[PDB]
Amino acid sequence: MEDIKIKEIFENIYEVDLGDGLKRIATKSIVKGKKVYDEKIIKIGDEEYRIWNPNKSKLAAAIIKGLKVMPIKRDSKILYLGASAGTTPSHVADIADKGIVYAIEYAPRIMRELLDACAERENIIPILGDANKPQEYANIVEKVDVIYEDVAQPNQAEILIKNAKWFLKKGGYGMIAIKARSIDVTKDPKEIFKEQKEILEAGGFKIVDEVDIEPFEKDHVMFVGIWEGK
Repeated sequence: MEDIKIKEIFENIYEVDLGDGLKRIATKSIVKGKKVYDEKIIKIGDEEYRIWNPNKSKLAAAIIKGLKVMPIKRDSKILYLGASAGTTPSHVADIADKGIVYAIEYAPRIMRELLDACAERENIIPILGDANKPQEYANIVEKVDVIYEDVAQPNQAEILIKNAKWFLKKGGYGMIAIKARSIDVTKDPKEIFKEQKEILEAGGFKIVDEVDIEPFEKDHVMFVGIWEGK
């Protein structure tokens, strides 16, 4: 065997070095004795570190590929937008163990799956809604520190902007995973990303990070920006 090392990176996120040269990350589970999506676990005493698979989570992919700005902290209140079976939301809940995660889902069947996977993670608050109509859930979602978006639609950028106006604190952050082909099927992805970056900046964001999650997802880029205002 080789020396093993688990060290904290960012805030409440862990780098796992098994000594084989492969980059690995994990989160400290808030619901011990449970596997959300059959992920690998490193149990040290009572703590359980859940291996965060980049092939199953775009956020993990972004971190593995070099994300330097990770605004989600332990006490962060985050607005999660996008279809999910519980993978990324479970890890975000582990990180923000002293915070809250509002999960917006349109389809009852998706919310059903999310509810089964994030069962005992009580800091995750499910909200059946349409991200394109943020005013409908404005009496539930309090001002947030971070908005994480993963919706493969042509209007994904305006959706982030619309939700930022409604819920994002000034100085807060917007994290958005953009699938180029979900916006345009003809243009060059490089040009599509450039135009999307401009739309976000024109919308009120100052782009502070950009990560090509290339191996794990083709023609997908994670954008991170600070919300300045209107």
